[PDB]
Amino acid sequence: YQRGPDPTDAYLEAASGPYTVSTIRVSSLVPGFGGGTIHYPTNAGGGKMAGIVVIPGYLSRESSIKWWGPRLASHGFVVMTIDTNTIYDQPSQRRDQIEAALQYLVNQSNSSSSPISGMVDSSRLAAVGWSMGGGGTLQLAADGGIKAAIALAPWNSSINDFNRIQVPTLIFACQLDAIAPVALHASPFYNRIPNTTPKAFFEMTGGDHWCANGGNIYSALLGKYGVSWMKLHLDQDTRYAPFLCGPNHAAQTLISEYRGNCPYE
Repeated sequence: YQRGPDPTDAYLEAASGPYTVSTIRVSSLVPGFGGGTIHYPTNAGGGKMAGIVVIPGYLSRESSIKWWGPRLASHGFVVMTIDTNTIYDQPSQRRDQIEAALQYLVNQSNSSSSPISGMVDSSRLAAVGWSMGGGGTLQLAADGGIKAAIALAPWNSSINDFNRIQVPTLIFACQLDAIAPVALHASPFYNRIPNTTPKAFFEMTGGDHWCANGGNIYSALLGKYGVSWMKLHLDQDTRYAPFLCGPNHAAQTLISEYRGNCPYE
């Protein structure tokens, strides 16, 4: 499943990966979620790719998390950024909508008329979620069915099944978050995940609840670590492991705490 150039730090911190990214609008009338945008690379080599859904949020729309669409897709993934049914939906409703959106992506790849016809490997699916959508992502990770999870400043009930998660999970915490305080959300969620499950915790210095959404002072690190996580766990691409395992991450101004269980085998 490996594709593309041998990575470097500068290549991973740049605003775009090497592939040209096209988009299609998904109507708000689609069943099971609120619509969105499919992002896909046009020149990624002929092989099938993993499929990723990106979900909000805190009382917010697709636009809040859209930055993750091109950032991931330009490195060789089919990535759909979505709206939910309403901005008020709770984390378990968001979980269900991630599953419906992943199935929609599979269905479009299996069609004869979609621009993404043939492109998605339905056995390699993943989710990225902000805030209440991060809680929904962790709930889906606990149930299985995705191969990787990234949570951006997650919010969830302290009553959960996160101690069951077998899915490789990266958590971005926002140091100063007051909506989902790290001490009540991101930190205990990370600590509950089994020590046998590949995981990582990156806390962003000074960040408010929006800090992991990209398009901001943290972009270079969010994109480097997030792309490396998806490459390593969805493509089994060990060339991306040195970006996650080895560096003194907390020596950087923008990282206020790091935790992990490297190496990942």
